[PDB]
Amino acid sequence: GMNIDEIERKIDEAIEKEDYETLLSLLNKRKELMEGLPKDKLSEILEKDRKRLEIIEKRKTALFQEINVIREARSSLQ
Amino acid sequence: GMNIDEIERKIDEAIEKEDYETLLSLLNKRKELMEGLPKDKLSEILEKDRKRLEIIEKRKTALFQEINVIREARSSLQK
Ligand SMILES: [Ca+2]
Repeated sequence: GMNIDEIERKIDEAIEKEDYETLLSLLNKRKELMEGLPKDKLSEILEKDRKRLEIIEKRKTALFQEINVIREARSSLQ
Repeated sequence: GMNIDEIERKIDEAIEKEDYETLLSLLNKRKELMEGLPKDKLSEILEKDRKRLEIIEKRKTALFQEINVIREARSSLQK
Protein backbone atom coordinates (compact mmCIF):
# COMPACT_ATOMS: atom_id res chain seq x y z
CA GLY A 1 0.00 0.00 0.00
CA MET A 2 1.14 3.50 -0.95
CA ASN A 3 0.51 6.26 1.64
CA ILE A 4 -1.58 9.37 0.90
CA ASP A 5 1.54 11.59 0.59
CA GLU A 6 3.15 9.18 -1.89
CA ILE A 7 0.06 9.06 -4.14
CA GLU A 8 -0.24 12.84 -3.80
CA ARG A 9 3.31 13.20 -5.12
CA LYS A 10 2.66 10.84 -8.08
CA ILE A 11 -0.52 12.79 -8.88
CA ASP A 12 1.41 16.05 -9.31
CA GLU A 13 4.07 14.18 -11.30
CA ALA A 14 1.39 12.70 -13.56
CA ILE A 15 -0.12 16.13 -14.13
CA GLU A 16 3.27 17.64 -15.00
CA LYS A 17 4.01 14.88 -17.55
CA GLU A 18 0.50 15.37 -19.00
CA ASP A 19 -0.15 11.69 -18.29
CA TYR A 20 -3.89 11.74 -17.63
CA GLU A 21 -4.59 8.02 -17.84
CA THR A 22 -2.06 7.43 -15.01
CA LEU A 23 -3.59 10.37 -13.13
CA LEU A 24 -7.03 8.75 -13.48
CA SER A 25 -5.79 5.53 -11.88
CA LEU A 26 -4.01 7.36 -9.03
CA LEU A 27 -7.19 9.31 -8.21
CA ASN A 28 -9.15 6.04 -8.15
CA LYS A 29 -6.51 4.55 -5.83
CA ARG A 30 -6.65 7.67 -3.67
CA LYS A 31 -10.47 7.31 -3.55
CA GLU A 32 -10.12 4.38 -1.13
CA LEU A 33 -7.87 6.32 1.28
CA MET A 34 -10.10 9.41 1.30
CA GLU A 35 -12.64 8.14 3.88
CA GLY A 36 -10.08 7.39 6.63
CA LEU A 37 -8.18 10.72 6.58
CA PRO A 38 -8.29 13.40 9.30
CA LYS A 39 -10.37 16.46 8.32
CA ASP A 40 -7.40 18.88 8.05
CA LYS A 41 -5.47 16.68 5.59
CA LEU A 42 -8.64 16.04 3.57
CA SER A 43 -9.28 19.80 3.28
CA GLU A 44 -5.71 20.51 2.08
CA ILE A 45 -5.96 17.73 -0.52
CA LEU A 46 -9.23 19.23 -1.81
CA GLU A 47 -7.64 22.71 -1.91
CA LYS A 48 -4.72 21.24 -3.82
CA ASP A 49 -7.17 19.60 -6.26
CA ARG A 50 -8.56 22.99 -7.24
CA LYS A 51 -5.02 24.01 -8.24
CA ARG A 52 -4.49 20.71 -10.05
CA LEU A 53 -7.70 21.27 -11.99
CA GLU A 54 -6.54 24.77 -12.98
CA ILE A 55 -3.40 23.19 -14.47
CA ILE A 56 -5.20 20.62 -16.65
CA GLU A 57 -7.89 23.11 -17.72
CA LYS A 58 -5.10 25.33 -19.11
CA ARG A 59 -3.68 22.30 -20.90
CA LYS A 60 -7.15 21.60 -22.29
CA THR A 61 -7.57 25.13 -23.66
CA ALA A 62 -4.16 24.73 -25.36
CA LEU A 63 -5.28 21.47 -26.98
CA PHE A 64 -8.35 23.32 -28.32
CA GLN A 65 -6.06 26.06 -29.72
CA GLU A 66 -3.85 23.45 -31.47
CA ILE A 67 -6.92 21.62 -32.80
CA ASN A 68 -8.15 24.89 -34.29
CA VAL A 69 -4.87 25.58 -36.07
CA ILE A 70 -5.10 22.10 -37.64
CA ARG A 71 -8.62 23.04 -38.73
CA GLU A 72 -7.13 26.09 -40.47
CA ALA A 73 -4.49 23.92 -42.15
CA ARG A 74 -7.15 21.45 -43.22
CA SER A 75 -9.14 24.28 -44.87
CA SER A 76 -5.95 25.53 -46.48
CA LEU A 77 -5.02 22.02 -47.75
CA GLN A 78 -8.48 21.65 -49.29
CA GLY B 1 11.50 33.38 -53.12
CA MET B 2 11.31 29.60 -52.72
CA ASN B 3 10.25 27.38 -55.62
CA ILE B 4 7.40 24.83 -55.42
CA ASP B 5 9.74 21.88 -54.75
CA GLU B 6 11.33 23.59 -51.74
CA ILE B 7 7.92 24.60 -50.33
CA GLU B 8 6.54 21.05 -50.64
CA ARG B 9 9.57 19.75 -48.78
CA LYS B 10 9.30 22.32 -45.98
CA ILE B 11 5.55 21.55 -45.83
CA ASP B 12 6.26 17.90 -45.00
CA GLU B 13 8.91 19.04 -42.49
CA ALA B 14 6.27 21.28 -40.81
CA ILE B 15 3.79 18.41 -40.56
CA GLU B 16 6.39 16.12 -38.96
CA LYS B 17 7.30 18.77 -36.36
CA GLU B 18 3.65 19.71 -35.57
CA ASP B 19 4.44 23.27 -36.66
CA TYR B 20 0.99 24.12 -37.98
CA GLU B 21 1.54 27.87 -38.02
CA THR B 22 4.54 27.34 -40.36
CA LEU B 23 2.39 24.92 -42.41
CA LEU B 24 -0.26 27.64 -42.79
CA SER B 25 2.38 30.14 -43.87
CA LEU B 26 3.95 27.68 -46.32
CA LEU B 27 0.49 26.83 -47.73
CA ASN B 28 -0.17 30.55 -48.32
CA LYS B 29 3.15 30.86 -50.16
CA ARG B 30 2.27 27.78 -52.21
CA LYS B 31 -1.16 29.11 -53.18
CA GLU B 32 0.52 31.94 -55.14
CA LEU B 33 2.57 29.40 -57.15
CA MET B 34 -0.35 27.00 -57.81
CA GLU B 35 -1.66 28.97 -60.83
CA GLY B 36 1.60 28.75 -62.81
CA LEU B 37 2.30 25.03 -62.32
CA PRO B 38 2.00 22.31 -65.01
CA LYS B 39 -1.06 20.03 -64.80
CA ASP B 40 1.31 17.16 -63.81
CA LYS B 41 2.80 19.01 -60.80
CA LEU B 42 -0.68 20.07 -59.64
CA SER B 43 -1.94 16.48 -59.57
CA GLU B 44 1.26 15.41 -57.74
CA ILE B 45 0.57 18.11 -55.17
CA LEU B 46 -3.11 17.12 -54.77
CA GLU B 47 -2.15 13.51 -54.16
CA LYS B 48 0.43 14.46 -51.51
CA ASP B 49 -2.16 16.76 -49.96
CA ARG B 50 -4.47 13.79 -49.35
CA LYS B 51 -1.85 11.85 -47.33
CA ARG B 52 -1.07 15.14 -45.52
CA LEU B 53 -4.74 15.57 -44.59
CA GLU B 54 -4.77 12.00 -43.26
CA ILE B 55 -1.72 12.66 -41.07
CA ILE B 56 -3.01 15.88 -39.46
CA GLU B 57 -6.53 14.44 -39.08
CA LYS B 58 -5.03 11.50 -37.18
CA ARG B 59 -3.19 14.01 -34.96
CA LYS B 60 -6.33 16.15 -34.40
CA THR B 61 -8.11 12.93 -33.31
CA ALA B 62 -5.23 12.15 -30.90
CA LEU B 63 -5.62 15.61 -29.29
CA PHE B 64 -9.33 15.17 -28.78
CA GLN B 65 -8.57 11.82 -27.10
CA GLU B 66 -6.33 13.76 -24.69
CA ILE B 67 -9.18 16.21 -24.11
CA ASN B 68 -11.54 13.29 -23.47
CA VAL B 69 -9.26 11.70 -20.86
CA ILE B 70 -8.76 15.19 -19.32
CA ARG B 71 -12.52 15.51 -18.92
CA GLU B 72 -12.52 12.18 -17.02
CA ALA B 73 -9.74 13.38 -14.72
CA ARG B 74 -11.72 16.54 -13.96
CA SER B 75 -14.77 14.46 -12.99
CA SER B 76 -12.62 12.30 -10.74
CA LEU B 77 -11.02 15.47 -9.27
CA GLN B 78 -14.45 17.04 -8.77
CA LYS B 79 -15.86 14.77 -6.07
CA1 LIG C 1 0.28 6.48 -18.61
